[PDB]
Amino acid sequence: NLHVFTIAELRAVTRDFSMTNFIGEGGFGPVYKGYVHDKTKPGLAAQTVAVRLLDTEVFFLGQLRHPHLVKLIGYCYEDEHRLLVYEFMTRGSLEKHLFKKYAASLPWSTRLKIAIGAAKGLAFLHEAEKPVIYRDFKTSNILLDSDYKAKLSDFGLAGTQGYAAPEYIMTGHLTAKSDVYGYGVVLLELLSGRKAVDKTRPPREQSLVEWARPYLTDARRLDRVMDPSLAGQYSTRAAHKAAAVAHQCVALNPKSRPHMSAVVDALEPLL
Ligand SMILES: Nc1ncnc2c1ncn2[C@@H]1O[C@H](COP(=O)(O)OP(=O)(O)OP(=O)(O)O)[C@@H](O)[C@H]1O
Ligand SMILES: C[C@@H](O)CC[C@@H](C)O
Repeated sequence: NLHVFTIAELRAVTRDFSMTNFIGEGGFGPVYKGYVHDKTKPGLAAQTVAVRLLDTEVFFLGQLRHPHLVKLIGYCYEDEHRLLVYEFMTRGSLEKHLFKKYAASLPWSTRLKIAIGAAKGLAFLHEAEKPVIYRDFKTSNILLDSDYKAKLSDFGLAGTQGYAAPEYIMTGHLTAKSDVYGYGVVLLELLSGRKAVDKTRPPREQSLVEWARPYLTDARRLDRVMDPSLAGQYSTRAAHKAAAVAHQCVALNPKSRPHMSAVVDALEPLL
């Protein structure tokens, strides 16, 4: 289900790629904010979009449709340019909200909903006809809509930050379990409110994974890891189960890490 756009249409959509509509340029290329009006494409509702200038694969991407995957609306191939048109995620990436000092906009139930939605999207990608695996799955791959519903971005386009599973750093072999490790790191970020690696913290606290691991089996000392801004919003039972899910996902042994569908099944009851 993909619309084909010309560059002329995308100039209308992005106000000729105006400097004001540029929102950033990561590893996969620049992204511009835009708008499709009701008349822009037959059968396409008016909406805000994100246009990536990428730096037959698109037909497969168009099949990866799921409530927790950012929708690919269409594409444009012209004069050696390859552009992708996605639904615009109104609240942007999870790290903008989570790495705030307090992250008071993300109460416990919202963080659980984000964790569950991201797990559902990753399980869908891993269970696809051709398994879709990230090279660098991290917090910024989770984008948020106006309801803080989580949807995964940059799927199918493919360790200093701390999201790379240790065996992947050493070998570079892409496996679904490497994504599960990164998911576990993000879950620890959601539980703790802390970035995965923060060199300004004391040496033993720099790595969120290395520092939190001994505490994830200690229910009476789990409060040291939990975000202080969440105090009073969670039961110890729910916090310890979520911590145990994260603990399993960041297991040094990849065979210990769960399938993402099992992560969904373990986290959904906490809501
Ligand atoms: N569909 C979308 N809706 C809203 N914002 C988006 C969308 N896709 C990308 N963005 C935002 O556009 C900016 C550039 O995205 P990009 O993915 O290139 O950079 P990044 O995610 O910060 O870096 P990297 O992907 O290399 O880790 C980021 O702020 C990103 O969150
Ligand atoms: C703009 C009109 O010529 C249609 C463009 C196709 C490629 O969708």
